[PDB]
Amino acid sequence: IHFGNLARVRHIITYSLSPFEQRAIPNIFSDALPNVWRRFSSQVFKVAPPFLGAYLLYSWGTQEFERLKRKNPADYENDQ
Amino acid sequence: MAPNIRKSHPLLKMINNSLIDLPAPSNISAWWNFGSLLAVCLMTQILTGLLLAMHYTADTSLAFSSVAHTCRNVQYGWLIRNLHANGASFFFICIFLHIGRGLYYGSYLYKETWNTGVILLLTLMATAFVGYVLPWGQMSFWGATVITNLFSAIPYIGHTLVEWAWGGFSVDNPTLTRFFALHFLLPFAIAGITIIHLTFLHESGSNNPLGISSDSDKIPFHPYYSFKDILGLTLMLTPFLTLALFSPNLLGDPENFTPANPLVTPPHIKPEWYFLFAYAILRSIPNKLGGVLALAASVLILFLIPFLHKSKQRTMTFRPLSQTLFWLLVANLLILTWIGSQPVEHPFIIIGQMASLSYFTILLILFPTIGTLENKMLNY
Amino acid sequence: APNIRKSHPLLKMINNSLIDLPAPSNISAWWNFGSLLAVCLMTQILTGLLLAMHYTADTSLAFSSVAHTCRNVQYGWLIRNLHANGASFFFICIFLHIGRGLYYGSYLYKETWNTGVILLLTLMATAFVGYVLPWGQMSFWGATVITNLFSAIPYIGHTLVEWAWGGFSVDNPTLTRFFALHFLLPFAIAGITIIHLTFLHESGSNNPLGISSDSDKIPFHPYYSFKDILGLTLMLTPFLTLALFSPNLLGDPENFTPANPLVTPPHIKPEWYFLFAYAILRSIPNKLGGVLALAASVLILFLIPFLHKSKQRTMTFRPLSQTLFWLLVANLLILTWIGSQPVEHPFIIIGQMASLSYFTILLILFPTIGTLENKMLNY
Amino acid sequence: GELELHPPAFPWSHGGPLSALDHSSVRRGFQVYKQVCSACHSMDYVAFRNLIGVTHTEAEAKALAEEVEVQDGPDENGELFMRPGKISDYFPKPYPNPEAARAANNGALPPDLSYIVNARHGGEDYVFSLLTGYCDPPAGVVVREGLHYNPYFPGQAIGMAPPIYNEILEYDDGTPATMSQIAKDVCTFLRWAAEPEHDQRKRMGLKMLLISALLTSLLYYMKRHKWSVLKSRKMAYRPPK
Amino acid sequence: GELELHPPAFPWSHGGPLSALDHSSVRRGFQVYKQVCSACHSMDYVAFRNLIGVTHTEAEAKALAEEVEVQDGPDENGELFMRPGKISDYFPKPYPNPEAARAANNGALPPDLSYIVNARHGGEDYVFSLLTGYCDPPAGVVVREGLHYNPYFPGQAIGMAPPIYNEILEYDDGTPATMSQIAKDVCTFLRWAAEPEHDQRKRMGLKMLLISALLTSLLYYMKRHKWSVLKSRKMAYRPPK
Amino acid sequence: AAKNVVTQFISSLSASADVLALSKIEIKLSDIPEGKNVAFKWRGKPLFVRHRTQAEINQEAEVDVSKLRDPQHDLDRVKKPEWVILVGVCTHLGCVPIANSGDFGGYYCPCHGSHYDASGRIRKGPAPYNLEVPTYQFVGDDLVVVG
Ligand code: HEC
Ligand code: HEC
Ligand code: HEM
Ligand code: HEM
Ligand code: HEM
Ligand code: HEM
Ligand SMILES: CO/N=C(/C(=O)OC)c1ccccc1CO/N=C(/C)c1cccc(C(F)(F)F)c1
Ligand SMILES: CO/N=C(/C(=O)OC)c1ccccc1CO/N=C(/C)c1cccc(C(F)(F)F)c1
Ligand SMILES: CCCCCCCCO[C@@H]1O[C@H](CO)[C@@H](O)[C@H](O)[C@H]1O
Ligand SMILES: CCCCCCCCO[C@@H]1O[C@H](CO)[C@@H](O)[C@H](O)[C@H]1O
Ligand code: FES
Repeated sequence: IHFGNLARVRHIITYSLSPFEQRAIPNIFSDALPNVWRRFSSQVFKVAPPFLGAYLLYSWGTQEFERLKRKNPADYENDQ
Repeated sequence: MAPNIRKSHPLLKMINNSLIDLPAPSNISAWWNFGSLLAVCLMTQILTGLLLAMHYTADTSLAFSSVAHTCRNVQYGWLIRNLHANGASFFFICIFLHIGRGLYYGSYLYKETWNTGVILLLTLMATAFVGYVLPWGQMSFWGATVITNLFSAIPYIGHTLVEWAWGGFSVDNPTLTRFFALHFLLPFAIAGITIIHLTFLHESGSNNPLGISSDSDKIPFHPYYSFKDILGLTLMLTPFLTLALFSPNLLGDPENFTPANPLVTPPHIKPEWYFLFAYAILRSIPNKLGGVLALAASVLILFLIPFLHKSKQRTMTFRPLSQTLFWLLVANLLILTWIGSQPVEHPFIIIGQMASLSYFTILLILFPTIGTLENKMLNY
Repeated sequence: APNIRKSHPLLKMINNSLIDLPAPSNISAWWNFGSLLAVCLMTQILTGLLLAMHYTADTSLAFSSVAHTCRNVQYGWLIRNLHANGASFFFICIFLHIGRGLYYGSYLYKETWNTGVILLLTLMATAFVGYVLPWGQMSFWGATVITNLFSAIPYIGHTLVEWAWGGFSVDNPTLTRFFALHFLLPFAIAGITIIHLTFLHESGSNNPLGISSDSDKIPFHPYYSFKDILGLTLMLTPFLTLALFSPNLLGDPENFTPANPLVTPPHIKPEWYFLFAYAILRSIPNKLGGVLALAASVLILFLIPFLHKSKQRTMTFRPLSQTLFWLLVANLLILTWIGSQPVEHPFIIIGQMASLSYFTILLILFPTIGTLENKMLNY
Repeated sequence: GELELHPPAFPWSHGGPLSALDHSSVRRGFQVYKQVCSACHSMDYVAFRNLIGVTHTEAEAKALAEEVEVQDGPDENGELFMRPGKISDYFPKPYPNPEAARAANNGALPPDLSYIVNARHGGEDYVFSLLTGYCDPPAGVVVREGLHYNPYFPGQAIGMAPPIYNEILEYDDGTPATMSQIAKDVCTFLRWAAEPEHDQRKRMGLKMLLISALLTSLLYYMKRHKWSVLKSRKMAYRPPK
Repeated sequence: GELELHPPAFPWSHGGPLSALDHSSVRRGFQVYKQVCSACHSMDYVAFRNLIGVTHTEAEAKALAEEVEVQDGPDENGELFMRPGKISDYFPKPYPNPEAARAANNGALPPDLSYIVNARHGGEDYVFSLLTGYCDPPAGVVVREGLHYNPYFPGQAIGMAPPIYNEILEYDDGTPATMSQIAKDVCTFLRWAAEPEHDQRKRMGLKMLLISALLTSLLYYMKRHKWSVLKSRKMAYRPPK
Repeated sequence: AAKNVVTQFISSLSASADVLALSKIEIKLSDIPEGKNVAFKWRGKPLFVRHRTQAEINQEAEVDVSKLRDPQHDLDRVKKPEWVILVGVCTHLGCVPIANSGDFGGYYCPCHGSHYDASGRIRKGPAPYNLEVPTYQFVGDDLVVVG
């Protein structure tokens, strides 16, 4: 028994419609998308940064590792 | 007894109190979809596992070919094999998102649900480790060797424990047969422990993304979440199948298409992606013993999370400093994963230790610290 | 809650089923078999795993892998003995557990009873597939004889069978799937055993007088934990005595010979615990009829709850039923005996008599005598 | 020392997720293997029957298998003996054991090709680059006697002499047997030997996608439908105030 | 053809539940097998090292194994070759396979003796009665050529010619090699070959019994102790009445 | 989706390709000399294919064994004339009869007697039934496909 012992609640009214009276995916352009954008916007500067930093470190380290495989002509300039 | 037989019956009652009339927060997001996927994932591994087991032969002289016979002769054996190998990855991707969700939302404050969780992870890793050895390819053998040799580094009881585990002086047939038994067995322990996991969980009920009591607004698990979860299942299941059907070997090592040979060490002994982060930490501490402890600590560290919560709020939803720290940590993990797949050389070596160090720092020092700091910024 | 034994979500479970669990004060030694069955199960699984770690499911290595285990593995010979003989301890216990239930009307707890029937069926399947693993002569032929029975089912006959073997006869593909099944089923048994005990706890234990024991209940611990531990050592002694002094007493020497599909042993007969059913099988000369008879010999247990006519629960105060009960028990020893005998006179006729009386006693006589006894009590 | 040349990506006709193997090419590839590679390379996991319905006729496969003598037995006196091959036999091994194989290749061991394209990074692009990539070592590099220079092989000194050259064989389908044509065919064949399921796998992939697209949309609507009740729900706080 | 003679129960020195094998008898039995039976009978599950500490010295066992040439390999050129035996080798097989074995015994197959005494009802009593039970067929019974009459063998026509006779060998321990003495020794040896754990098994049985006796008594007292509370309990019905 | 996945997993349990590859054997009738019996390996057990000369559909096809131990009527389950195809396994204890001897010119099981005529029927012996006759066909006379 977990329904009926949860919380003391007073004076709240709620209104809901059957699913058959309403649309499944309403106002995609007037409400949905705007909010999607809103949600993306509010988070991008928190998430993106470290991932971007990760990428850099990755690129550096990958290129630096290949550069060290190449040869330095300065080791053969007096090998005649 | 009672009006409807869904509540009176000693079994249906159980099914009802955990999958139908079960009170769930009205606002839990897609991040809460991973528990069910993990369960389904587990049932699937067990199912495909059994089907593979019925055509496998645990013997060094027949293992490799028994798997090949399965893929080449058994009706759809090739499909089952693919689903099982790739399913292991679906399992870990899911388990890592499950954990992430927990860290970000303070689910760990449900201490017992959390600790059993850590145990599920450990058991899952052992399962995949022993499973990987069964095909007896090159990476099967050498991965088994590399990891098990780490224990001969433990003081005094070292060499013993190892030769006991192998059942001889090296990874050989006796090791293979006991590994099959373990692999067959552990999944059942996972199923068992999963029940305990959900049992503790039901004591409190689910947490939610705002981290405040949801007693004021609960909805029945069915149809809300049964539908949400079934949807979540197909959404994940698509990329899974796409990978398994269009790029079967994307995640595997070609080195495993070669029968194990103890007289030829592969150039780059590295694990499946889901172990790379740990392999990186292992190799960060040059010193057999220290690395082993570091590896161990990299996962056991999860048992401390409940004791490092300093915030006055449960989730990180309203804690921007913690949020970045959180994504820093995530990126930290991709880096370790990446270092794990690289040879042990400059600059990967230094980068590796940086990542290993920041990993432990973020969980042990920064998270608790920033949490306290945030408490002050709320004038608390 | 004051003590952590009741509040804790797990200890609470351990406490409500093994410590503060209300048990009748008068249950006898016949109630000791449930716990033995459990312990027996834990033991089979344990020794099983230990054997599995040295076994190789392949027709070309099975036999010798078992031999390698007995000859090279430290105490492998002991583990092998305990596992093989443990299977018998398991059945002896399960048969007494069932007997106790029939005699005391425990079957009136319908769900506890039905899950119980399911445990028995699963246990048999487990032992059947297990027996095949060593791949000796009786291993192979027993597998052959029984699985061939299903080709007798019209239509889905040859299909179901060739599907089960994974080929055209019992061969390697059969052996490997049987190993997986053998490894797996015990875990289903453990699972179902939990359901068994869950239904059971709804009512609590019945008792030998068949009347409500609410007036006198005692905590499972220490009364029964001690009684049960004692019962464990009492049974465990003969078990070990047999396994350590007469290891091969119950086994067929024919299984010390690698299976050979080109040599039919003279007398293909099962381990003792299947003999009664093997007798009933052969009682009906007609592949299909015999198979149904075999099936019915065990499925019949699902009907017991519906054939109770007595106004009293147990047989404690029903002397007519008591003799009928022992008649039945003897009926079973007879079938067991016929099962181990070749199919010839006089064993053949005796066999059908025994098979026929078996079903009659459970289907016709028990319910009838029960009704008769009700009248003799002026009820 | 850690330098290595990575092959390029050729546009195989079986590379697209929905594109099957060109079976005509696989058939020629088999010929190459049978007449050239099978001399030193074993392909233990494939049997003649496997060709049936893929690249050959049942009659054709039965003839191919009979061209081979296999060792069966023991007989009555416990003796081994020869017999003509059946479609259930696997392609014949060039050598009894690896020791004998190296013995005949300068201590080098030609590996079984059953899974070669999956046992090597680069797959067919690698095997193709290798076969057609032999050339003289660059300055400063010396290949020890017995080895041949190949830039695509790690270490660049391979123990396999260039196996193929123009017209080294004739395709009985009338295709111009140039060196690169041959390599292309045998590589396609190797792909098939590594994964016979290749075509069925992709045909399945197609079905998985369509059903996945259909079922996912359907379930999305249903989830939305049910949740609409909560999504559009409105509430108000009305205290006796 | 119906009717069978069941052997009698001889009083073996290893028959008592607490009586080990007479190792001196086992040692001689080994000699019999090695010098007589091993000519046609394989004993695949026993190795020379198994003798060490049971019937032979380590030095003795090493010598015994070296009297045998075993086939090892392959070598460098992938060739098989001979080598002197080690204690890790198993008793040599008389024939390559069963076909060859039958071929040399008139289509009869002498079975491996590793588990013979457990693969036959009667065990050593059976094997012993058989070895010493050859005799002429009774009236009305004709033994087909190649077979020998033995009342103890089912069908009574065995394919094994009487293997042993007085002095067929000499025990180097100085025991009088009579026919029955030999059979007795080889049978004792066969028991050991079937179950090397024999002695340890019984030594354990002894310990199991003592502990079982002790522990059961102790637990009985404890059960009784606790239950005394209920056993001696007295009750009364006292209604206000 | 379910129907397919279940079908696939279910069929993974039936005979695999290597096994089906030994499912049946095709024997060439036009290469089996008269009177001379030839045995091939089929499903691990011997497969008998004898070419009846002239004195076989007569000498051992006119027999007058009133009470037969097995209702053997060639018009019931057989086919070809000079062709007899049996499963070379005695129905007593799984032994393989021999065509050289055979008290009734057919086959002889050197295990417990069991004499089988030229049609492969139990005559003098302990074995109950007659050597089993397996499925076959002649969609190509100069060839037969047993299994
Ligand atoms: C004369 C025997 C012989 C012939 C003929 C031959 N090979 Fe090889 N092959 C070898 C040897 C030897 C090696 C071992 C090379 C080494 O490891 O140094 C080898 C190795 C290979 C390798 C690569 C090994 C690696 O590690 O990457 C491939 C792939 C290969 N062969 C393909 C073929 C193909 C395809 C053909 C037929 C067109 C062929 N071979 C014909 C001798 C031969
Ligand atoms: C010339 C080879 C040869 C020798 C030497 C020989 N045997 Fe045998 N043995 C056989 C043959 C042949 C058979 C098979 C008999 C049959 O099945 O008809 C046989 C069978 C047996 C059997 C019993 C088979 C059964 O079905 O019961 C035993 C036991 C046995 N031998 C013991 C011995 C022992 C002990 C010795 C040494 C004292 C020995 N044999 C020496 C040839 C020999
Ligand atoms: C085989 C592995 C696992 C299974 C099958 C599993 C399953 C579940 C399920 C079904 C839920 C409820 C739905 C949800 O919130 O996702 C759940 C919740 C949870 N699990 Fe797991 N879990 C697994 C592993 C773990 C791990 C590794 C951890 C942590 C280290 C963990 C921590 C939790 C916690 C803390 C919750 C609470 C969620 C909340 O905040 O509401 N689980 N798990
Ligand atoms: C917790 C679920 C499981 C996990 C995470 C898991 C993981 C693995 C992994 C990683 C492999 C190696 C795959 C490869 O690359 O070839 C494997 C192989 C195997 N697993 Fe599992 N497995 C699980 C459960 C099972 C179970 C329950 C069984 C059967 C009782 C099973 C039977 C096998 C067999 C026979 C193989 C060998 C064949 C092969 O390599 O494909 N698995 N498993
Ligand atoms: C692996 C098999 C089984 C296990 C582990 C098991 C376990 C138990 C346990 C622990 C109990 C409580 C103690 C007792 O009364 O013995 C019990 C009770 C019972 N079991 Fe089983 N059982 C098994 C098989 C069966 C079978 C085969 C039947 C019937 C066909 C059965 C019928 C019952 C019933 C009806 C009771 C009620 C006892 C009473 O009258 O109080 N069980 N069982
Ligand atoms: C319900 C419990 C079990 C029963 C009733 C049972 C029964 C049997 C039986 C009758 C045999 C044949 C013994 C012989 O004569 O050699 C057998 C063999 C075997 N069982 Fe079990 N078994 C059980 C559980 C298990 C489990 C859980 C495993 C391991 C996962 C296992 C592994 C084996 C193995 C490897 C053998 C082969 C070696 C041998 O024959 O001694 N068994 N089992
Ligand atoms: C038997 O080896 N299985 C490997 C694998 O990839 O299976 C998916 C593997 C492969 C290459 C290197 C190391 C490993 C071994 O795993 N590596 C690590 C580093 C590890 C890390 C933490 C825990 C565990 C364990 F034991 F599973 F619990 C293992
Ligand atoms: C694989 O065969 N295992 C045998 C055995 O003794 O295992 C312990 C055996 C041995 C000889 C003859 C028949 C049997 C088969 O068992 N016989 C019968 C007659 C039987 C009867 C009822 C149920 C079952 C089953 F299927 F396990 F469920 C089996
Ligand atoms: C998300 C659910 C995806 C289920 C997709 C089921 C499609 C599998 O369909 C498969 O296609 C193969 C190729 O034609 C056939 O050979 C198989 O028999 C068939 O089952
Ligand atoms: C009912 C409880 C029975 C337990 C009996 C324990 C006896 C096992 O004792 C064993 O005896 C062997 C032979 O001497 C030794 O080699 C073993 O090391 C020893 O553990
Ligand atoms: S098996 Fe043929 S006569 Fe007995």
